Amino acid sequence: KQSPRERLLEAAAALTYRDGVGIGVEALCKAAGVSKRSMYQLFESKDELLAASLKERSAAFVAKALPPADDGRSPRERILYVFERVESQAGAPDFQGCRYLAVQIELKDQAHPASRVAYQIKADLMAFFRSEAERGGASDPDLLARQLILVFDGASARAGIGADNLTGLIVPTLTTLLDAADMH
Amino acid sequence: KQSPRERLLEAAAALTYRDGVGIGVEALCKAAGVSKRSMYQLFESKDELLAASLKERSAAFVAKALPPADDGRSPRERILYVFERVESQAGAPDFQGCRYLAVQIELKDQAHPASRVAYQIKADLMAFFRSEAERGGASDPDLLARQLILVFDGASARAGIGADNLTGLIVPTLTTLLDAADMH
Repeated sequence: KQSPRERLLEAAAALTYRDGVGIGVEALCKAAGVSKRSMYQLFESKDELLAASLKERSAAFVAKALPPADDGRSPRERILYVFERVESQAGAPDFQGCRYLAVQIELKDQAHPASRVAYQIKADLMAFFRSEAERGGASDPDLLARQLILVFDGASARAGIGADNLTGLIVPTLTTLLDAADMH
Repeated sequence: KQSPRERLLEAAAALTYRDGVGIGVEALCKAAGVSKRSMYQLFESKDELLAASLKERSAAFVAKALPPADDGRSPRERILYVFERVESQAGAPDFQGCRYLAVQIELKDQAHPASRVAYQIKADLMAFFRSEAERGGASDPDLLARQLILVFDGASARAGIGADNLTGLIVPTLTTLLDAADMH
């Protein structure tokens, strides 16, 4: 009870993240249990399949990466929540970094449709940091937002490649940046 | 004048950085002007070729990315130097991020010989920060080193994919981390 279209979207999301964006049409179709013809009937190309898979699964990612809207948390607490999640995921054996940052680095083409979806998803994360920074009174909300997303990408990248498990690193870094921004 | 082996190393460095680690043997050999036979007489595999290109070219990268031996600069100044270089390259048209981080993210295999070489190169950069942190009287040099390399990676990755040009972002971020470490 899962459509060919959903099977393709799931395999694209799973395999590109675990094995890289370069996985081929044959492997993708074999994983999904559909023919090449069926893939082309549903999508313009593998590039668009990947773009759709990132786009149509991002709402559920966002709902888990960010604290809920009605949570009673202060701006600082909400920002920390986001980072606590990264640090928790850094402990998972199958963690290979930020899905979105990885796609953009691997494709090396800002005009690629999947790269554009990934770029937008990550711009929205930055907008979240910007909104919390302003709500918490940061002296320069734009600067703090750029810092937070830089640390998010740095932390995700390094944990994803096994360079740093982030233990004892995230909280002190965020505290330092938040305090420096005069965050209530 | 350039030997087939050196032509291969050069093609590997240029093509993988611009087009991704997935570029094929044919493309590599065409760019190097060498035959497949020559490539395989010289290297066991394209994986080993890439590891060799990264390793043998690193000393020249290091000579440029780091301040020189006896420059009379303070610890803080030497750390700022490293990040000034990244901000400058962030403005360069062909800039695609940190070569070493990219390899590791793209391969999704920490045991891959090129990933291992890239990891070591980046551990050496972290050792540089660690040494300057300690020489600068940092409260916790390990912590600061992990922080600096995290920011290096975040800054390089975001600049590399065109998400942030780093203008007005690096100096204040560094200043904040270095002040927080009690760097004299």
